[PDB]
Amino acid sequence: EVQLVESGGGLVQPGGSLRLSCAVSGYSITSGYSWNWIRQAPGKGLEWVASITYDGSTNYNPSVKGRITISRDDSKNTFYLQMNSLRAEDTAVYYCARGSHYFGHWHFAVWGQGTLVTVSSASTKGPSVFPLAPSSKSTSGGTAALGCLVKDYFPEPVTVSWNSGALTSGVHTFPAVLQSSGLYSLSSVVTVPSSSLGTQTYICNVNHKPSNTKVDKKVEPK
Amino acid sequence: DIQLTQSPSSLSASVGDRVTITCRASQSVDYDGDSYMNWYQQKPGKAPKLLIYAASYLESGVPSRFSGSGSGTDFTLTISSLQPEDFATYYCQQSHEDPYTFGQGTKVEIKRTVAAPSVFIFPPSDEQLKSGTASVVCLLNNFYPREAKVQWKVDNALQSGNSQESVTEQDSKDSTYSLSSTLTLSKADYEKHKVYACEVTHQGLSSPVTKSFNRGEC
Repeated sequence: EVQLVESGGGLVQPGGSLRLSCAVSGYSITSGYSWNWIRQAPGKGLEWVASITYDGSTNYNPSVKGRITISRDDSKNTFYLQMNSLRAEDTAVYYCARGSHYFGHWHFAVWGQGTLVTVSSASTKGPSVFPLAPSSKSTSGGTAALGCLVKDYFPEPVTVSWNSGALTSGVHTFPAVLQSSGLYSLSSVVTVPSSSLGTQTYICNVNHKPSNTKVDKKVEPK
Repeated sequence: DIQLTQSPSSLSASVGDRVTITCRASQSVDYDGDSYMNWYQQKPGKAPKLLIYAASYLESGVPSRFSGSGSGTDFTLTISSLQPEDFATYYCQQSHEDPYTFGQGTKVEIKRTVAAPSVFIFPPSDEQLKSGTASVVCLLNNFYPREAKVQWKVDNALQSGNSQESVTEQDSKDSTYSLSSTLTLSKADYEKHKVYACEVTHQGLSSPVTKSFNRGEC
């Protein structure tokens, strides 16, 4: 099916510039009525910032216009968002989106997955990953809990998955908290049968792309 | 520009109940018979999903319990019978004029039956300890309603100011919440005591539940 895949996210200095790309597959970019960038900041709701029409015509939200450029590259089936003179206000998740040929055009049926842009003076920092060990023994040989603690990283986000994505049921991955150190910290847990603790291997998958850190941590009874 | 206002900003409803969300536009979004209002559903961690366009047309693939109505400056999204999967923030969006603008969003939560949390406590790992810091973690799993209380105690001394906690969004699998609390201490401080406990208060608990460990013994 049609898919939009974003790149270019991460940490940006105040005054610096960003370049995002949206790679389209399963569909010709030239067939879209329009392509769009839409961002989402906490308590800001969703904000359309730019569009490019099939004939090449561009348009911008005045709330950011002048320091923003939308463009396309037909031959790579990709389109781009370039912004400069960045401020803290510009910290947000940025979505790419496809407009419609019908019913007034400017509704968005197809969205990318979104990529986070963080505007900060701080430097990147990879996480430490620590085991949250199970039980000592089960209660009543019943349901056990185990997890991974992903501590001291910057900026957001980190992704966590268990057993390379083959374990989703009973998984909870909490929102990060910002510590007073200025670094984020997050834990991810999963609940499983305690009779499986001895026979099943459990590995958490931690990825912090801004610091290029990937870790696979096996968690087992101490 | 055209500013859109949704109401309410937040609601909670029993499974199966009818749910209606309102969107008011600062100016009419009507154009030659059509009404250019759109609705999106955004679930945690996902892109918004188009449900309705042109005020009343149900997007392909969207369940028929979703419907849209209205015209001019006033629009309504209706869920005939709220299902657990429908936990999300809902947005209206006008497509009559640029800049295209969204409402501030409406959070819909499912009010389920009372469920007590399962409680788990975790000592810091030896691995972490060598970095000079100790994190103690308390898990409250799969409960409803969201309100819960965590108290940290170290040799029966009530800990205040040295913990932070975090809550997941409502789980559509079963409309429950989970909660994580982390107690942070220096290595030196951690090694100075023996007994670490997590005491949990919640509506589905007739009296508080406590999980603990001894740093020494096990």
